[PDB]
Amino acid sequence: MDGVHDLAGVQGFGKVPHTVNADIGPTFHAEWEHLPYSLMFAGVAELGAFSVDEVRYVVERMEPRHYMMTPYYERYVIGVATLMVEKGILTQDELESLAGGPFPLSRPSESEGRPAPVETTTFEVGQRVRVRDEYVPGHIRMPAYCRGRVGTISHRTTEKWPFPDAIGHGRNDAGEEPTYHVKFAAEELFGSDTDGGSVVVDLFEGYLEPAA
Amino acid sequence: ENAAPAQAPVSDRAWALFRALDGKGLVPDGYVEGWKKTFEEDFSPRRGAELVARAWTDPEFRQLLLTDGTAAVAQYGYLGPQGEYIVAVEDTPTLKNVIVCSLCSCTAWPILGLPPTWYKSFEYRARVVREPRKVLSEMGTEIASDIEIRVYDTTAETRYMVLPQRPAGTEGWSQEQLQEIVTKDCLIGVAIPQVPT
Ligand SMILES: [C-]#[N+]C1CCCCC1
Ligand SMILES: [Fe+3]
Ligand SMILES: [Mg+2]
Ligand SMILES: [Mg+2]
Ligand SMILES: [Mg+2]
Ligand SMILES: [Mg+2]
Repeated sequence: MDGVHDLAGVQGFGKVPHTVNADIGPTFHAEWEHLPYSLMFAGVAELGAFSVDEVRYVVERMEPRHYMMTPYYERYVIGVATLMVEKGILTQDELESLAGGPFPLSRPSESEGRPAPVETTTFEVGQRVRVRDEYVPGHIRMPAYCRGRVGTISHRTTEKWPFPDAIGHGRNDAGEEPTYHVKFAAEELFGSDTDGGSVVVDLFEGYLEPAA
Repeated sequence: ENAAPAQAPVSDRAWALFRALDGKGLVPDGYVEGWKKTFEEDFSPRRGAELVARAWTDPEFRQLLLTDGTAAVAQYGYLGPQGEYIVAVEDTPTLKNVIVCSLCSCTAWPILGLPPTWYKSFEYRARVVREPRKVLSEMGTEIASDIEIRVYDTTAETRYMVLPQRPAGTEGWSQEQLQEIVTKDCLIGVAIPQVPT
């Protein structure tokens, strides 16, 4: 999904609000902040109501301006609440009643997702690959800066996981794929307009094709 | 008009979500409290620091950490949520590694701790992939032109830690002494371990 959450390479932001080894304070800065993660795990592990991938996607589905003005932990309160409603566990009415006011949620999905790709290639370390020139309106674990770009495999995972584009929509056809550490030259991604060296993106097999 | 939607206070919404679920018997006794404990006390960069100090003094473990990070971390019992498949990345005299999740916040929680606010910022998420030298400089870390910067974008299930170079002036230090200078920011890759004057 080409949402505003796909921030890598966006220009115009100011300084990162940190200097190295500065005091970051306690893990949680407010008494509610542990709730999003804890209730996400309740949803995933206890209720079996949704996957972790569905949590990433529902946050991607926040209305874009809403996403941009919402603090991190609050995005997950909104996302987890949205999933609880979508999965029929809770109603928005009862959330708003308990909250004592408006509790707007993420927007409905505009894609049913897609299955794990039928035809993929097992790549080897050192092999040149291109990121498939594909557009996916639902969940995808490919930041746009690498779409269509060429890099070299530095690692093939020894484990396999469900394809995010499927499990992020709760589909039954996510299968399993390894992922690949794909090293791109900075210039491949940003031409002259970068001060970096290389960027390594961890890409599912189904996002890749042989180069040339 | 680009205005924010009307919303109840965030605390009220967060606790409403808790109460809605808890009131239906869907949240086990002490469940969220237990997670809060784990997040605050168990998931810690002190664990990553311990792994680095071990690697610095034990060539065999260093090699294990760099080839099968998961197995190395498992020896300490430090695998966990958001830290089940671990890859450690080695800084060298010509290479500096830095970790981000440009798409949200992905971080090796059990060994680095939950990500700090700055790591989750739009500023870091947008900028470090494209201009890591300038970002690190602004953050207080100068990386010379003859060092390649490599940014690992945590886009799948690999969970990363940086193994920084062992600084001069630490020869013969104990593991405890070495651990002390490996900070959270060193594990993320934005800082280099510092030796006192
Ligand atoms: C809740 N939540 C975020 C925690 C880490 C995995 C992706 C989703
Ligand atoms: Fe993330
Ligand atoms: Mg985009
Ligand atoms: Mg699992
Ligand atoms: Mg030495
Ligand atoms: Mg001594």
